[PDB]
Amino acid sequence: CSPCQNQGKCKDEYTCTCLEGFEGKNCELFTRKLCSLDNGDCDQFCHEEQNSVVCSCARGYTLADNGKACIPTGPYPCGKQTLE
Amino acid sequence: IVGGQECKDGECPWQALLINEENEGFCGGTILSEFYILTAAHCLYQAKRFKVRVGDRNTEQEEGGEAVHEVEVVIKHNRFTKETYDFDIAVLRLKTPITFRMNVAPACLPERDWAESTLMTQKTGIVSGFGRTHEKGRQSTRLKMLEVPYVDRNSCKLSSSFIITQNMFCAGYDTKQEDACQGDSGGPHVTRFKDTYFVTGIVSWGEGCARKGKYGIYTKVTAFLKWIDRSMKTRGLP
Ligand SMILES: COC(=O)/C(C#N)=C(\Nc1cccc2c(Cl)c[nH]c12)N[C@H]1CCCCN(CC(=O)N2CCCC2)C1=O
Ligand SMILES: [Ca+2]
Ligand code: NA
Repeated sequence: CSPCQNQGKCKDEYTCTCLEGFEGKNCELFTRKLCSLDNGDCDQFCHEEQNSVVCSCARGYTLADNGKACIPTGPYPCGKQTLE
Repeated sequence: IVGGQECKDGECPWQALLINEENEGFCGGTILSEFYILTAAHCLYQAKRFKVRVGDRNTEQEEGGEAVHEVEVVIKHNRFTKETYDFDIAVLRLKTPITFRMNVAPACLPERDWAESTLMTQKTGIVSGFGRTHEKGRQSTRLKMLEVPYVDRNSCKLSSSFIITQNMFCAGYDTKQEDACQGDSGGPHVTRFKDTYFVTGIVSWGEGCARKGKYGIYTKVTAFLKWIDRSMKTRGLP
Protein backbone atom coordinates (compact mmCIF):
# COMPACT_ATOMS: atom_id res chain seq x y z
CA CYS A 1 0.00 0.00 0.00
CA SER A 2 0.35 3.54 -2.86
CA PRO A 3 -1.55 1.50 -5.49
CA CYS A 4 -5.18 2.55 -5.01
CA GLN A 5 -6.53 5.31 -7.25
CA ASN A 6 -9.09 8.12 -7.08
CA GLN A 7 -8.76 8.38 -3.30
CA GLY A 8 -9.91 4.82 -2.69
CA LYS A 9 -8.64 2.98 0.39
CA CYS A 10 -5.71 0.55 0.34
CA LYS A 11 -5.79 -2.33 2.81
CA ASP A 12 -2.80 -4.71 2.86
CA GLU A 13 -0.64 -7.82 -1.82
CA TYR A 14 -3.56 -5.45 -1.24
CA THR A 15 -7.24 -4.67 -1.72
CA CYS A 16 -8.93 -1.41 -2.68
CA THR A 17 -12.13 -0.10 -1.15
CA CYS A 18 -13.33 2.52 -3.60
CA LEU A 19 -15.47 5.59 -3.04
CA GLU A 20 -18.85 5.67 -4.76
CA GLY A 21 -18.51 6.20 -8.50
CA PHE A 22 -15.31 4.22 -8.94
CA GLU A 23 -14.57 0.54 -9.44
CA GLY A 24 -11.93 -1.82 -10.74
CA LYS A 25 -9.19 -3.46 -8.70
CA ASN A 26 -7.61 -0.04 -8.15
CA CYS A 27 -10.70 2.17 -8.39
CA GLU A 28 -9.29 3.40 -11.70
CA LEU A 29 -12.54 3.07 -13.67
CA PHE A 30 -15.59 5.33 -13.51
CA THR A 31 -19.00 3.76 -12.94
CA ARG A 32 -20.91 6.88 -13.99
CA LYS A 33 -20.94 6.53 -17.77
CA LEU A 34 -23.00 7.83 -20.67
CA CYS A 35 -25.11 5.84 -23.12
CA SER A 36 -22.12 5.65 -25.48
CA LEU A 37 -20.52 3.03 -23.22
CA ASP A 38 -22.05 -0.22 -21.98
CA ASN A 39 -25.39 1.36 -22.87
CA GLY A 40 -25.18 3.25 -19.56
CA ASP A 41 -25.73 -0.13 -17.86
CA CYS A 42 -29.37 0.01 -18.92
CA ASP A 43 -30.96 -3.29 -19.87
CA GLN A 44 -32.94 -1.59 -22.62
CA PHE A 45 -33.28 2.08 -23.56
CA CYS A 46 -30.67 4.63 -22.54
CA HIS A 47 -30.92 8.37 -23.00
CA GLU A 48 -29.16 11.29 -21.34
CA GLU A 49 -30.63 13.90 -19.04
CA GLN A 50 -28.28 16.56 -17.69
CA ASN A 51 -25.04 14.65 -18.31
CA SER A 52 -26.98 11.92 -16.53
CA VAL A 53 -28.13 8.54 -17.81
CA VAL A 54 -31.82 7.65 -17.58
CA CYS A 55 -32.88 4.12 -18.56
CA SER A 56 -36.29 3.11 -19.83
CA CYS A 57 -38.10 0.05 -21.15
CA ALA A 58 -40.39 -1.02 -23.99
CA ARG A 59 -44.11 -1.92 -23.84
CA GLY A 60 -45.09 -4.43 -21.15
CA TYR A 61 -41.91 -3.93 -19.18
CA THR A 62 -41.47 -1.77 -16.10
CA LEU A 63 -38.27 -0.13 -14.92
CA ALA A 64 -36.88 -1.97 -11.90
CA ASP A 65 -36.65 0.25 -8.83
CA ASN A 66 -32.87 0.24 -9.39
CA GLY A 67 -33.49 2.40 -12.46
CA LYS A 68 -31.61 0.07 -14.83
CA ALA A 69 -33.17 -3.38 -15.30
CA CYS A 70 -36.46 -4.07 -17.10
CA ILE A 71 -39.22 -6.18 -15.52
CA PRO A 72 -41.71 -8.04 -17.74
CA THR A 73 -45.42 -7.70 -16.91
CA GLY A 74 -46.29 -11.15 -18.26
CA PRO A 75 -45.19 -14.43 -19.93
CA TYR A 76 -44.99 -12.76 -23.36
CA PRO A 77 -43.07 -9.46 -23.13
CA CYS A 78 -41.97 -7.90 -26.43
CA GLY A 79 -38.69 -8.93 -28.00
CA LYS A 80 -38.35 -12.31 -26.32
CA GLN A 81 -38.37 -15.59 -28.19
CA THR A 82 -41.08 -17.80 -26.68
CA LEU A 83 -39.68 -20.56 -24.46
CA GLU A 84 -43.18 -21.97 -23.84
CA ILE B 1 -35.45 -16.32 -47.66
CA VAL B 2 -32.41 -17.36 -49.69
CA GLY B 3 -29.94 -19.33 -47.56
CA GLY B 4 -30.23 -18.91 -43.79
CA GLN B 5 -32.16 -21.45 -41.72
CA GLU B 6 -35.67 -22.58 -40.88
CA CYS B 7 -37.06 -21.06 -37.66
CA LYS B 8 -37.18 -23.32 -34.61
CA ASP B 9 -40.10 -23.35 -32.19
CA GLY B 10 -40.55 -19.90 -30.62
CA GLU B 11 -37.55 -18.46 -32.42
CA CYS B 12 -39.45 -15.90 -34.54
CA PRO B 13 -42.73 -15.29 -32.70
CA TRP B 14 -43.43 -11.83 -34.16
CA GLN B 15 -43.74 -13.12 -37.72
CA ALA B 16 -47.14 -12.61 -39.32
CA LEU B 17 -48.23 -13.78 -42.75
CA LEU B 18 -50.62 -11.93 -45.05
CA ILE B 19 -52.87 -14.39 -46.87
CA ASN B 20 -54.99 -13.48 -49.87
CA GLU B 21 -58.42 -14.61 -51.06
CA GLU B 22 -57.07 -18.07 -51.88
CA ASN B 23 -55.73 -18.58 -48.36
CA GLU B 24 -52.30 -18.03 -49.85
CA GLY B 25 -49.47 -16.11 -48.21
CA PHE B 26 -48.15 -13.23 -50.31
CA CYS B 27 -46.40 -10.83 -47.90
CA GLY B 28 -44.95 -10.91 -44.40
CA GLY B 29 -45.63 -8.78 -41.35
CA THR B 30 -44.43 -8.14 -37.82
CA ILE B 31 -46.54 -8.46 -34.68
CA LEU B 32 -46.38 -5.19 -32.75
CA SER B 33 -49.04 -5.99 -30.15
CA GLU B 34 -52.32 -7.89 -29.68
CA PHE B 35 -53.98 -5.50 -32.15
CA TYR B 36 -51.37 -4.14 -34.60
CA ILE B 37 -49.37 -5.66 -37.43
CA LEU B 38 -46.51 -3.86 -39.20
CA THR B 39 -46.11 -4.49 -42.94
CA ALA B 40 -45.08 -2.77 -46.20
CA ALA B 41 -47.38 -0.32 -48.00
CA HIS B 42 -46.85 -1.93 -51.40
CA CYS B 43 -48.20 -5.26 -50.11
CA LEU B 44 -51.66 -3.70 -49.66
CA TYR B 45 -51.92 -3.38 -53.46
CA GLN B 46 -51.14 -7.03 -54.10
CA ALA B 47 -54.37 -8.76 -53.07
CA LYS B 48 -57.99 -7.65 -53.27
CA ARG B 49 -58.81 -9.18 -49.88
CA PHE B 50 -56.35 -10.32 -47.25
CA LYS B 51 -56.17 -11.57 -43.68
CA VAL B 52 -53.34 -12.08 -41.21
CA ARG B 53 -52.17 -15.47 -39.95
CA VAL B 54 -49.99 -15.79 -36.86
CA GLY B 55 -48.22 -18.76 -35.31
CA ASP B 56 -47.81 -20.54 -38.63
CA ARG B 57 -44.55 -22.46 -39.00
CA ASN B 58 -45.52 -24.77 -41.86
CA THR B 59 -48.15 -23.66 -44.38
CA GLU B 60 -48.71 -27.19 -45.65
CA GLN B 61 -49.95 -28.59 -42.35
CA GLU B 62 -52.73 -27.07 -40.25
CA GLU B 63 -50.47 -27.90 -37.31
CA GLY B 64 -52.78 -26.08 -34.92
CA GLY B 65 -51.37 -23.12 -33.00
CA GLU B 66 -52.00 -21.09 -36.14
CA ALA B 67 -54.53 -18.26 -35.89
CA VAL B 68 -56.14 -16.06 -38.51
CA HIS B 69 -57.29 -12.51 -37.82
CA GLU B 70 -59.42 -10.08 -39.80
CA VAL B 71 -58.11 -6.61 -40.52
CA GLU B 72 -60.37 -3.95 -39.05
CA VAL B 73 -58.39 -0.93 -40.19
CA VAL B 74 -55.63 -0.57 -42.75
CA ILE B 75 -53.43 2.42 -41.99
CA LYS B 76 -51.21 3.10 -45.01
CA HIS B 77 -48.60 5.83 -44.88
CA ASN B 78 -50.12 8.59 -47.01
CA ARG B 79 -46.67 9.49 -48.34
CA PHE B 80 -46.09 6.02 -49.82
CA THR B 81 -44.75 6.54 -53.33
CA LYS B 82 -45.34 3.83 -55.94
CA GLU B 83 -42.45 4.69 -58.25
CA THR B 84 -39.82 4.87 -55.48
CA TYR B 85 -41.26 2.79 -52.61
CA ASP B 86 -40.41 5.68 -50.32
CA PHE B 87 -42.57 5.49 -47.19
CA ASP B 88 -43.13 1.77 -47.79
CA ILE B 89 -44.84 1.13 -44.45
CA ALA B 90 -48.29 0.36 -43.09
CA VAL B 91 -49.96 -0.60 -39.82
CA LEU B 92 -52.91 -2.97 -39.65
CA ARG B 93 -55.37 -2.94 -36.80
CA LEU B 94 -57.03 -6.32 -36.25
CA LYS B 95 -60.73 -6.90 -35.50
CA THR B 96 -59.87 -9.42 -32.77
CA PRO B 97 -56.94 -9.58 -30.31
CA ILE B 98 -53.99 -11.82 -31.00
CA THR B 99 -53.52 -14.32 -28.20
CA PHE B 100 -49.83 -14.49 -27.34
CA ARG B 101 -48.48 -18.02 -26.97
CA MET B 102 -45.65 -20.26 -28.10
CA ASN B 103 -44.59 -18.85 -31.49
CA VAL B 104 -46.85 -15.82 -31.12
CA ALA B 105 -45.34 -12.73 -29.49
CA PRO B 106 -44.74 -9.04 -30.29
CA ALA B 107 -41.34 -7.63 -31.25
CA CYS B 108 -40.24 -4.45 -29.47
CA LEU B 109 -40.49 -0.98 -30.95
CA PRO B 110 -37.31 0.86 -29.90
CA GLU B 111 -36.89 4.48 -28.86
CA ARG B 112 -35.70 6.37 -31.95
CA ASP B 113 -32.48 8.01 -30.83
CA TRP B 114 -31.34 4.97 -28.90
CA ALA B 115 -32.03 2.71 -31.89
CA GLU B 116 -30.03 5.07 -34.10
CA SER B 117 -27.00 4.87 -31.79
CA THR B 118 -27.40 1.32 -30.48
CA LEU B 119 -29.26 -0.85 -33.00
CA MET B 120 -28.31 0.57 -36.40
CA THR B 121 -24.62 0.48 -35.42
CA GLN B 122 -24.51 -3.26 -34.79
CA LYS B 123 -23.00 -5.63 -37.35
CA THR B 124 -26.08 -7.66 -38.24
CA GLY B 125 -29.85 -7.92 -38.06
CA ILE B 126 -32.32 -10.73 -38.69
CA VAL B 127 -34.89 -10.95 -41.47
CA SER B 128 -37.47 -13.71 -41.72
CA GLY B 129 -40.29 -14.90 -43.95
CA PHE B 130 -42.03 -17.58 -46.02
CA GLY B 131 -40.54 -16.20 -49.22
CA ARG B 132 -38.92 -17.95 -52.17
CA THR B 133 -35.87 -19.92 -51.06
CA HIS B 134 -34.40 -19.21 -54.51
CA GLU B 135 -34.85 -16.32 -56.96
CA LYS B 136 -35.62 -18.93 -59.63
CA GLY B 137 -37.16 -21.06 -56.89
CA ARG B 138 -40.37 -21.50 -54.93
CA GLN B 139 -41.97 -19.93 -51.84
CA SER B 140 -40.97 -21.75 -48.66
CA THR B 141 -43.73 -23.63 -46.87
CA ARG B 142 -41.69 -23.14 -43.69
CA LEU B 143 -40.74 -19.97 -41.81
CA LYS B 144 -37.11 -19.04 -42.36
CA MET B 145 -34.70 -16.56 -40.82
CA LEU B 146 -31.41 -15.16 -42.01
CA GLU B 147 -28.73 -13.03 -40.36
CA VAL B 148 -27.96 -10.00 -42.51
CA PRO B 149 -25.16 -7.45 -42.05
CA TYR B 150 -25.90 -3.76 -42.08
CA VAL B 151 -24.46 -2.13 -45.20
CA ASP B 152 -23.25 1.46 -44.85
CA ARG B 153 -25.37 3.97 -46.76
CA ASN B 154 -22.79 4.93 -49.41
CA SER B 155 -22.12 1.32 -50.32
CA CYS B 156 -25.89 0.89 -50.47
CA LYS B 157 -26.61 3.84 -52.79
CA LEU B 158 -23.76 3.14 -55.19
CA SER B 159 -24.61 -0.56 -55.42
CA SER B 160 -28.13 0.40 -56.49
CA SER B 161 -29.76 1.11 -59.85
CA PHE B 162 -32.55 2.95 -58.05
CA ILE B 163 -32.96 5.79 -55.60
CA ILE B 164 -32.18 4.86 -52.01
CA THR B 165 -34.01 7.47 -49.92
CA GLN B 166 -33.12 8.27 -46.33
CA ASN B 167 -36.19 6.21 -45.36
CA MET B 168 -34.43 3.04 -46.55
CA PHE B 169 -31.33 1.01 -45.74
CA CYS B 170 -29.30 -1.82 -47.29
CA ALA B 171 -28.70 -5.17 -45.64
CA GLY B 172 -27.30 -8.52 -46.78
CA TYR B 173 -24.30 -9.78 -48.71
CA ASP B 174 -22.31 -8.71 -51.78
CA THR B 175 -21.79 -12.17 -53.30
CA LYS B 176 -22.91 -14.73 -50.70
CA GLN B 177 -26.11 -16.52 -51.76
CA GLU B 178 -28.24 -15.28 -48.86
CA ASP B 179 -30.93 -12.61 -49.15
CA ALA B 180 -34.63 -11.95 -48.71
CA CYS B 181 -36.82 -12.69 -51.70
CA GLN B 182 -40.25 -12.30 -53.29
CA GLY B 183 -42.81 -13.29 -50.66
CA ASP B 184 -40.74 -11.95 -47.77
CA SER B 185 -41.88 -8.40 -48.53
CA GLY B 186 -43.46 -6.60 -45.56
CA GLY B 187 -41.71 -9.03 -43.22
CA PRO B 188 -39.65 -8.38 -40.07
CA HIS B 189 -36.11 -7.08 -39.85
CA VAL B 190 -35.12 -7.10 -36.19
CA THR B 191 -31.99 -6.32 -34.19
CA ARG B 192 -30.90 -8.08 -31.02
CA PHE B 193 -29.72 -6.24 -27.93
CA LYS B 194 -29.07 -8.21 -24.73
CA ASP B 195 -31.40 -11.03 -25.75
CA THR B 196 -34.24 -8.71 -26.74
CA TYR B 197 -35.31 -8.22 -30.35
CA PHE B 198 -36.27 -4.81 -31.70
CA VAL B 199 -37.99 -3.92 -34.96
CA THR B 200 -35.50 -2.10 -37.18
CA GLY B 201 -36.78 -2.67 -40.72
CA ILE B 202 -39.54 -3.87 -43.04
CA VAL B 203 -38.68 -5.97 -46.11
CA SER B 204 -39.25 -3.60 -49.04
CA TRP B 205 -37.55 -4.36 -52.34
CA GLY B 206 -34.42 -5.47 -54.16
CA GLU B 207 -32.98 -6.15 -57.60
CA GLY B 208 -33.62 -9.89 -57.72
CA CYS B 209 -32.60 -12.16 -54.86
CA ALA B 210 -29.02 -12.63 -53.66
CA ARG B 211 -27.54 -11.17 -56.88
CA LYS B 212 -23.84 -10.23 -56.90
CA GLY B 213 -23.39 -6.53 -56.14
CA LYS B 214 -26.97 -6.24 -54.83
CA TYR B 215 -28.48 -5.98 -51.36
CA GLY B 216 -31.95 -6.22 -49.88
CA ILE B 217 -33.61 -2.83 -49.43
CA TYR B 218 -35.39 -2.29 -46.13
CA THR B 219 -37.71 0.41 -44.86
CA LYS B 220 -35.85 2.25 -42.12
CA VAL B 221 -38.14 1.85 -39.12
CA THR B 222 -36.35 4.48 -36.97
CA ALA B 223 -37.69 7.13 -39.38
CA PHE B 224 -41.27 5.95 -38.67
CA LEU B 225 -41.35 5.16 -34.94
CA LYS B 226 -43.23 8.40 -34.33
CA TRP B 227 -45.65 7.62 -37.11
CA ILE B 228 -46.21 4.08 -35.78
CA ASP B 229 -47.15 5.35 -32.31
CA ARG B 230 -49.64 7.89 -33.65
CA SER B 231 -51.28 5.10 -35.65
CA MET B 232 -51.40 2.84 -32.59
CA LYS B 233 -52.67 5.52 -30.22
CA THR B 234 -55.99 5.60 -32.08
CA ARG B 235 -56.79 2.18 -30.65
CA GLY B 236 -60.22 0.82 -31.56
CA LEU B 237 -63.25 2.67 -32.88
CA PRO B 238 -65.02 5.44 -30.87
C1 LIG C 1 -37.76 -13.47 -57.90
O1 LIG C 1 -37.49 -12.09 -58.08
C2 LIG C 1 -37.70 -11.39 -57.04
O2 LIG C 1 -37.88 -11.96 -55.80
C3 LIG C 1 -37.61 -10.03 -57.14
C4 LIG C 1 -37.27 -9.52 -58.21
N1 LIG C 1 -36.94 -8.91 -59.37
C5 LIG C 1 -37.61 -9.21 -55.98
N2 LIG C 1 -37.08 -9.67 -54.89
C6 LIG C 1 -37.31 -9.07 -53.68
C7 LIG C 1 -38.58 -8.57 -53.29
C8 LIG C 1 -38.76 -7.90 -52.06
C9 LIG C 1 -37.67 -7.72 -51.19
C10 LIG C 1 -36.44 -8.22 -51.59
C11 LIG C 1 -35.21 -8.21 -50.96
CL1 LIG C 1 -34.86 -7.48 -49.41
C12 LIG C 1 -34.32 -8.85 -51.81
N3 LIG C 1 -34.96 -9.25 -52.93
C13 LIG C 1 -36.25 -8.87 -52.79
N4 LIG C 1 -38.26 -8.00 -55.90
C14 LIG C 1 -38.81 -7.19 -56.98
C15 LIG C 1 -40.30 -7.59 -57.14
C16 LIG C 1 -40.88 -7.28 -58.53
C17 LIG C 1 -40.94 -5.79 -58.84
C18 LIG C 1 -39.56 -5.12 -58.80
N5 LIG C 1 -39.16 -4.85 -57.43
C19 LIG C 1 -39.41 -3.52 -56.88
C20 LIG C 1 -38.34 -2.53 -57.29
O3 LIG C 1 -37.33 -2.98 -58.07
N6 LIG C 1 -38.33 -1.30 -56.87
C21 LIG C 1 -37.30 -0.35 -57.24
C22 LIG C 1 -37.68 0.94 -56.54
C23 LIG C 1 -39.16 0.78 -56.20
C24 LIG C 1 -39.33 -0.72 -56.00
C25 LIG C 1 -38.70 -5.86 -56.61
O4 LIG C 1 -38.33 -5.56 -55.33
CA1 LIG D 1 -50.55 -23.90 -41.60
NA1 NA E 1 -25.67 -11.03 -52.96
